[PDB]
Amino acid sequence: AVTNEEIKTASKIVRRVSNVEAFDKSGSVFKGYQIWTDISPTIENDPNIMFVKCVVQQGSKKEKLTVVQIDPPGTGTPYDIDPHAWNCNSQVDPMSFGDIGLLNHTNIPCVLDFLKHRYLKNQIYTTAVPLIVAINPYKDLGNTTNEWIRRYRDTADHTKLPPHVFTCAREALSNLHGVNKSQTIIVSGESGAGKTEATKQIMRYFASSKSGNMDLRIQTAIMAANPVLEAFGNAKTIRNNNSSRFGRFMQLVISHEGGIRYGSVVAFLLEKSRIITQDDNERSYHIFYQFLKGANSTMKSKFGLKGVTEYKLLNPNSTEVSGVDDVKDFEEVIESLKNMELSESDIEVIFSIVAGILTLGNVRLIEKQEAGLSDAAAIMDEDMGVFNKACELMYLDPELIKREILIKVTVAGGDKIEGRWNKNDAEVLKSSLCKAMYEKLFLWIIRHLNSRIEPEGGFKTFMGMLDIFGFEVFKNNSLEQLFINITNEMLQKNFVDIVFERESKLYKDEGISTAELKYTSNKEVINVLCEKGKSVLSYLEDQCLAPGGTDEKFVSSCATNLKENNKFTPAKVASNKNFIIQHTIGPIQYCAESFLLKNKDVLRGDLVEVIKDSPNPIVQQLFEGQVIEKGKIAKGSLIGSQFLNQLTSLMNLINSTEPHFIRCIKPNENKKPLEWCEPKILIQLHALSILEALVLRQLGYSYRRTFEEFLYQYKFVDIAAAEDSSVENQNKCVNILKLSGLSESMYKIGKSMVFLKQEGAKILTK
Amino acid sequence: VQALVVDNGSGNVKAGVAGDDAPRSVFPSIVGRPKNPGIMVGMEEKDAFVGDEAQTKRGILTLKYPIEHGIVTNWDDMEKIWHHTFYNELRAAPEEHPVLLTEAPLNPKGNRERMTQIMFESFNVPAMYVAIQAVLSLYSSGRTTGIVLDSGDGVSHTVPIYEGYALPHAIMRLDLAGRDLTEYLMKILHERGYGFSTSAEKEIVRDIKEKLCYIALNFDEEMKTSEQSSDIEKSYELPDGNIITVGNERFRCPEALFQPSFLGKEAAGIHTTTFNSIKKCDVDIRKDLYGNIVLSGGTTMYEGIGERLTRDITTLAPSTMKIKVVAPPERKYSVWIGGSILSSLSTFQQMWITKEEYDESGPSIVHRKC
Amino acid sequence: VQALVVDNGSGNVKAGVAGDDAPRSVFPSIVGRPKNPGIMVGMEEKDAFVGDEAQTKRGILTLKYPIEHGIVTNWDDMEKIWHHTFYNELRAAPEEHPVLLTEAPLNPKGNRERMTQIMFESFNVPAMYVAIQAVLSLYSSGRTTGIVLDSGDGVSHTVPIYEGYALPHAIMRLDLAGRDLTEYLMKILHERGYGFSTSAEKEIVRDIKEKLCYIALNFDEEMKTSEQSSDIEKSYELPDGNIITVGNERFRCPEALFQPSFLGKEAAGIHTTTFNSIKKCDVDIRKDLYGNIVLSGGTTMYEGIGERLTRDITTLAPSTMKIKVVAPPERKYSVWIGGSILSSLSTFQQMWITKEEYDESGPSIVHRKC
Amino acid sequence: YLMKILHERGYGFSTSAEKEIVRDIKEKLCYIALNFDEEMKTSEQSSDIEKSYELPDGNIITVGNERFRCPEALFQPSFLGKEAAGIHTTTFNSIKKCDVDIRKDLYGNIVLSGGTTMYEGIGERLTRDITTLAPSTMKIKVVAPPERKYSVWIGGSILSSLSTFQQMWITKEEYDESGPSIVHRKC
Ligand SMILES: C/C1=C\[C@H](C)C[C@H](C)OC(=O)C[C@H](c2ccc(O)cc2)NC(=O)[C@@H](Cc2c(Br)[nH]c3ccccc23)N(C)C(=O)[C@H](C)NC(=O)[C@@H](C)C1
Ligand SMILES: C/C1=C\[C@H](C)C[C@H](C)OC(=O)C[C@H](c2ccc(O)cc2)NC(=O)[C@@H](Cc2c(Br)[nH]c3ccccc23)N(C)C(=O)[C@H](C)NC(=O)[C@@H](C)C1
Ligand SMILES: C/C1=C\[C@H](C)C[C@H](C)OC(=O)C[C@H](c2ccc(O)cc2)NC(=O)[C@@H](Cc2c(Br)[nH]c3ccccc23)N(C)C(=O)[C@H](C)NC(=O)[C@@H](C)C1
Ligand SMILES: Nc1ncnc2c1ncn2[C@@H]1O[C@H](COP(=O)(O)OP(=O)(O)O)[C@@H](O)[C@H]1O
Ligand SMILES: Nc1ncnc2c1ncn2[C@@H]1O[C@H](COP(=O)(O)OP(=O)(O)O)[C@@H](O)[C@H]1O
Ligand SMILES: [Mg+2]
Ligand SMILES: [Mg+2]
Repeated sequence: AVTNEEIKTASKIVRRVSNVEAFDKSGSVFKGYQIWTDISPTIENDPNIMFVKCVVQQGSKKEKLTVVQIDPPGTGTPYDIDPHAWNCNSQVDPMSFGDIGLLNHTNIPCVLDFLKHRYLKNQIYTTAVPLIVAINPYKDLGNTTNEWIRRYRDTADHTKLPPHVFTCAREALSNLHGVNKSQTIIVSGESGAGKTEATKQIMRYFASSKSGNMDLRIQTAIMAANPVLEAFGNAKTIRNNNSSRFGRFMQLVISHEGGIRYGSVVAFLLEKSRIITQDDNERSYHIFYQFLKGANSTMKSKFGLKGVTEYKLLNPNSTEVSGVDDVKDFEEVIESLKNMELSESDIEVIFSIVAGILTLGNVRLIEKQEAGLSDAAAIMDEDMGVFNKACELMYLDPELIKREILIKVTVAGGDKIEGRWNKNDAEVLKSSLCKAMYEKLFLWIIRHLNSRIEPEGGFKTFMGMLDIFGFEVFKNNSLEQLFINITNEMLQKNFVDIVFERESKLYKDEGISTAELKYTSNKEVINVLCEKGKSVLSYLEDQCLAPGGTDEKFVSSCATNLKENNKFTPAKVASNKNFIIQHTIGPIQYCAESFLLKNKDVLRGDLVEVIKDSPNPIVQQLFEGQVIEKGKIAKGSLIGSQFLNQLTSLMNLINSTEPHFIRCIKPNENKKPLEWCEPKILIQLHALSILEALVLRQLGYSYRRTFEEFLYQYKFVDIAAAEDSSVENQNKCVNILKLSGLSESMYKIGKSMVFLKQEGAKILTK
Repeated sequence: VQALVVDNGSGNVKAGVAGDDAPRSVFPSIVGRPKNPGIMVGMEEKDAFVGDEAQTKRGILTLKYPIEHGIVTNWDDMEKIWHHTFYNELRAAPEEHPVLLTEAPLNPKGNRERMTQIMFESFNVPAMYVAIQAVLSLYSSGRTTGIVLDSGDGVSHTVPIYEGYALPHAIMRLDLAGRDLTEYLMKILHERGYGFSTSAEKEIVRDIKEKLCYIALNFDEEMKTSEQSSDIEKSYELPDGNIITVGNERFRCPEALFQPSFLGKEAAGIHTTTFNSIKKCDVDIRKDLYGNIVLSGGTTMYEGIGERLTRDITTLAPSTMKIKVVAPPERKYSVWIGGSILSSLSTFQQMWITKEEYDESGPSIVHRKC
Repeated sequence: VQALVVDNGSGNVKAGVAGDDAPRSVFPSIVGRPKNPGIMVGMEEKDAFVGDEAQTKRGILTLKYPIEHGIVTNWDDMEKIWHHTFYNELRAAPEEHPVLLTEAPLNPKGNRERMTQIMFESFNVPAMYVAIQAVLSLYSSGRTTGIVLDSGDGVSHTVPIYEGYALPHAIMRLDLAGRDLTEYLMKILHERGYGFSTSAEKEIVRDIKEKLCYIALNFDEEMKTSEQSSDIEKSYELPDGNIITVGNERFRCPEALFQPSFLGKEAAGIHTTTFNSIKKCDVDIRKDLYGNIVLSGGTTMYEGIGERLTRDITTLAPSTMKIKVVAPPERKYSVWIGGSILSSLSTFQQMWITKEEYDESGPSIVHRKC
Repeated sequence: YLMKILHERGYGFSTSAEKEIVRDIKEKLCYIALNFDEEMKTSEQSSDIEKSYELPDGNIITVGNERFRCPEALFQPSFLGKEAAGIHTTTFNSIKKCDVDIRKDLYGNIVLSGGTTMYEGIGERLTRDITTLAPSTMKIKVVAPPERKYSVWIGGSILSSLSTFQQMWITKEEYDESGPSIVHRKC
């Protein structure tokens, strides 16, 4: 159910902007206006609700609003509230349109009642514009079959269609075969919010065409190989038994005569630090556990496997999860590898690499106080059979791997000298070895899934799709959740880019100066989190290279150097263990425990060549490219630096294309249809930045409507102008606007639409 | 973009581009001029041979080092070495990169002011920080708490640092280094029967000092056991083809570091200036300073300097504390490697001395950012 | 909900959440500032080290206590200690809880007014009572009738209470405490041959004073038997590794509490200010005040202070009454524990000073609820 | 400390005889400034603060700031890295450790002694520092006599040339009785 961190967090999300409207005229008279309040014993008794629509009682004060609880139907007892009173759009059926920008009031409870009413009427979609909003029904609504594909695909008019996946994907393919520009659909949300389901809706809509209806094997190949990316790629967090800790990104080439014929999967931003340590209620990547429980006695006897609590890379107290089988799922992993046609010998080598990683993580180190140094990194005695077994299962010469772990060698003017490593730095070598072997294993099998389905000439233009997360709003955040919020600031900057671009060019097309539209600057947060030389990540590179670096020195170094901007702020409680960033969605707190355990990644090319010299051509295909450096990789081998390179390339792949956006929200935590819970849904509104996307929606001339829809919608305001049809429709509409008492600053006269601000929209609807 | 880390050593300029693990250029601080006029027409004149070419032609050159005890005594020679270092050896222009020079502690102010005056007037460097060799060796040591005893060819520092804070009332330098050990080695080889007088002969004495000298554990015991010449005598082959037979001069050659009265100096040994620098610190941090005696420099490349240094300090220190010297391999380059790690930071890039700031304050700004 | 009990001790801030038996935070009232500039780039600057971190880095810090004799001499340092206490050590916000500060009797009014001005203006505390350390120690004593002699690092109170009624004409304070005994211990160690001058050296003298000093039964007899040094000499190991050999300075180190003319003060001893506070009470309650001499504070943690105090008072008192000192274990925390028991009552919650009441009367309301 | 700042100027004195040459420089050239920051800022423009000195080698020493930062470590000991207090703050701190009646008679007689009070303006700097620290209603009168190097020994004459003081010696037979501990009974 909903928890007190969710009730408290969602309670902190609740803001107040617009004042509550109670009056008809200048006299102290009410109209029976329905409001919203957070003070109700229903909310104090039902945690599924945070807002109660009431009705303002007659003869109440201006400073204190007497209300009767009507939605939900509590008792008819008039109780008093602080004008904690939010405006409502009571006169509007939510099934009449699907764009929250058409709501007069865009506070939080009108959006919760609009999406609440539409979800409870089994209308799970809502066009934010240019967003779309999906809510999981936890069932089939039937509107996803091939007949609805033909209906939302084949009509000549598409703006008379209700909000859907198929409508926005239709806009994307129409923009594909219209103009040769790549479109990219970004499915964002929590990993349990049905992003795979809406993904499969995009896969059947792209699959289905007018002639090439099912003339593809691409959805068969990728969707058959779904539990490989889910096998290696999903880990339990405190939010999901099946969380997606990276981004699947599928570039699909669409026929004009048919559907998908070519495509590729590329994952992006695969978290590596999860392999080494985890949290308490967090699993590792599942393939470790379901490999330790799904294997037979030949695979366990050959690999020397152990119990699921006897691996130090693995969280020993979160191995057992009721929602995940971890036994028969592994058979879907084996057959799902056979769906991309990998031999059982090669699959046996794959899980030999996996068993070698889990075996390698048990190898202990010791400090030898008798060397030339102070301490010396040494491998423990009884872990030597563990180590030789580990390189044997990874098909590596263990003497040369031990050479790369315990001995550094450099040449200085013609002098090969062998330095000895420290214990903690050799732990960074072993951990970096496990993480690099895991990720290049993952991308290797992704290269086999793409080896079936690729365009062999490359991607000239394509049709991209990005499975991606949302803002981890919650409290105990770390380096991984910092990377999450950085990626969401990049995607947010892309959102303000494309919304300012469409609205700026649409001001241009109607003869309106775009200087009255304002760019909401994401540049401060991107500078504080990413700018090379003055960021948080640059100083984390410093504390990886500052030799006596701790985590208190990191938070304090950022506290003393990033004080020029308010977007960094040191937290009050435990001011060296917690730092608060002013993101675009607001203050997010970060715990500082074990930063340097997570960032320190030293993948030295001297080891990379030893792994490229493996007798196994599989292992030779694991590390491809990645030339030797022979100097410091300390500027680029960190998880911060690799994260900025992969994030740089991914933002190069999305900024080069034209995007279209999908917001996936899941209503409850019980996986039940038509169960509504305003806290977790509100956290998903703030966590996909849907509220701030509505702020950008209500930025500028928000409420525009075409002249025919203004003269049809507001026909009854001035019936003498709209029914004339001799005076021009522009003059009709501005006669309606001047009739209702609107200054010319609030409306601009288009050639196809009437341009209204939210102030002009609220004064117009009185 | 990347900085340019130059170690102006007293006997080896060690320079290279930042972000590396070893210097690209390890070449000695030698300016040689030909004592003989050239007679073959069709050759290069080249009145100043600088660097390693001056050492490969050592038989026909007056070889001079511009660095006497960490201090430039001839600025034209040092400008030739910097010019060769930047243009002819690193092959990178000074305008393209910031340079990171380094400096002995208690170096006179004229070396900083004249040095940065050269690097902004003669070379057009955009930005430059000069630094202490010892604190850079403690960057490369992997610690932030310890005592660095440096020993190059001009200096022998003992800089203690406790948790990122320098102790400028406890920096004790010492003018015992590789050059005084080469000169003393020449005197005891005058005692054995070999006469080395010129500069190239001093370099041959330096190769003997590298390949044959080692620090004894107890010097009197090695003298008394070396009265009966059994294995203490060794051989060496020259660039003439002869044979050098050394006796006591393997273990009395570096013993002048620990007993400077062999050199006739009224100074203290490396163990007594190190321990004397421990006693000039405050009495709480000494446990964290007896624990990290970080060696550095090429004059700590002998055999058993960790063993002799631990038994000498352990004799001097209170016996309840363990003395743990840190003698890493590549301790010759522990300055330069630290110069990489310092220049490859993001906070440190707020600490350069820009071109316009020198154009405002002159050289005195270097005494405000050091 | 639960109050927040903070003991602003002169040498140990002892703070913790109410309803406990021991403080969560026992850390000294030290603000240290670095006397040396930092030189390692990639560190925390942190110009004011507050609390226990300032004591773990004591060798590189000027360590200054803001409490001279129960009186704040520097309000910025005390505000840093409260800020560290609330946010960095207890990890509880001041807005979430009421705070219960405490105060040595006959403290000047500027400490109360400036103190509550800080706790309502700087920190946003909803409600706060300040209290007397001695009456809180008598809450934790389990009695309502007795004499508390407090002795911290600034003060030495003698507050008598007979059956819940204070005797404000008999509160006698004394400026003899742990800090004057550390200073006097430094002077007699100057007599033995050890020189402790700095602040970290004063803290080492405090550790010697804790581990080695004990109150003699009869001081002249221990001097005459300690003329023949048999077992009175002890050893101690420093953070340098040396050996301290103490002789008379085990029993003349705390003897200045009982004979203050060693410190050159024209005051009276703890036994004569205690007994002198008995004689300033009325003549009926003294039987109930000779019976409960409640010790408190960390300067009553010596050996035989109950025995010496009973024989001194028993010498001074009429011989027909028994003198029964109460020396409980955890008498260091008897203030704070009482601060729990006082703040965990239901009647006491009618006695806070709310935020709006300070917003009405200003700080003068604290002189109406004390 | 004068050797360290002469390492800063460009002179290296390391041995013991070199320390004695540094002592002759410290006697002939060091003087206490009236206000140290003002003398630093006026000595940024080197006009008359630089002086010369001739060694027993025949060279020339040119001193700059090291005439007035050489004895300034007496008043600001943090130049020497010591956590102690200056002469004015240990003197005034010794006034505050006395009782509060005699201080008028102790602010009035600050008697200098010893050879490290032979600088220039130590009376002036000491009076302005104590006068800054003391309450302003009392006059601070330092007594800086000539021959203050010998004020110990001269007093040792005047003490030993008394008739009452001859009742206070420690005789040979009394040491032969008590041993050295009798010196802790007559001091
Ligand atoms: C490896 C070298 C030499 C040889 C091949 C090495 C072999 C080993 O020497 C000998 O055995 C010969 C002998 C010698 C004579 C008696 C004896 O019980 C041992 C050796 N020594 C000598 O004749 C001295 C004469 C000398 C001049 Br003039 N002033 C000097 C000042 C001090 C000392 C000695 C001298 N001698 C050869 C030289 O200096 C010449 C200039 N040395 C060199 O530049 C190089 C080539 C060093
Ligand atoms: C535990 C300590 C020291 C040592 C390890 C402890 C051992 C025990 O001391 C000795 O045995 C040595 C000796 C000493 C000499 C003769 C003697 O019959 C006994 C002891 N005492 C001295 O040299 C004095 C010199 C001194 C300075 Br200047 N002004 C002073 C003012 C008053 C007294 C004395 C002095 N001395 C060592 C110090 O002050 C230093 C600064 N002390 C310390 O900060 C810490 C480390 C204390
Ligand atoms: C009065 C004295 C010297 C001279 C006659 C005085 C004149 C004035 O000095 C110069 O002008 C020459 C120059 C110098 C160079 C550059 C400059 O901008 C100013 C002066 N200084 C030097 O070469 C240093 C070299 C040095 C050694 Br190695 N380690 C050192 C550690 C720290 C500093 C410097 C050094 N130098 C001469 C010495 O130490 C010798 C050993 N000094 C002495 O024992 C006595 C005789 C002091
Ligand atoms: N293997 C060795 N054994 C003994 N001495 C050596 C060895 N290698 C170098 N040295 C001495 O150490 C010196 C190194 O000087 P250097 O490392 O350049 O210090 P600096 O950089 O301060 O000049 C050389 O002059 C040489 O004499
Ligand atoms: N075991 C001990 N023996 C002797 N003195 C002690 C001992 N423990 C603490 N002290 C002294 O008591 C002092 C602690 O007093 P404290 O309880 O903090 O009083 P306050 O709380 O008023 O500051 C310390 O300064 C210390 O010198
Ligand atoms: Mg060097
Ligand atoms: Mg106390």
